[PDB]
Amino acid sequence: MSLNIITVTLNMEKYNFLGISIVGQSNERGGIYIGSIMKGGAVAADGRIEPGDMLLQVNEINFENMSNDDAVRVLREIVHKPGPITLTVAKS
Ligand SMILES: Cc1ccc(NS(=O)(=O)c2ccc(CNC(=O)c3n[nH]c4ccccc34)c(Cl)c2)c(C(=O)O)c1
Repeated sequence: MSLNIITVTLNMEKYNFLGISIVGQSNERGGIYIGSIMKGGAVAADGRIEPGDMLLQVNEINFENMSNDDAVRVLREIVHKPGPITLTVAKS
């Protein structure tokens, strides 16, 4: 019984996509998780992140109080723009 928080910086120069899908909503009163990891993606290459892991922060953006649409939109814009990508996730 512990909380494991890992920071993973992805090789975005080699892989042009995260290859992940996010599920859930942190929007409602009272989180956002990795639904699935796609092969050929940066997240699959790193191997540390697994499905059911809670997504806390990407780069300088925090996913708290975010709807699924908004959360997907943040990720689209970050992947679209050139640069490195760093995820903070809480292991299930
Ligand atoms: C959640 C998310 C959002 C954006 C992402 N990057 S991306 O903007 O460059 C992106 C966006 C969209 C796709 C493919 N399109 C869809 O997956 C897609 N397009 N419309 C959809 C509706 C429901 C579920 C999926 C989709 C790809 Cl292959 C890559 C990524 C990613 O790079 O893994 C993940």
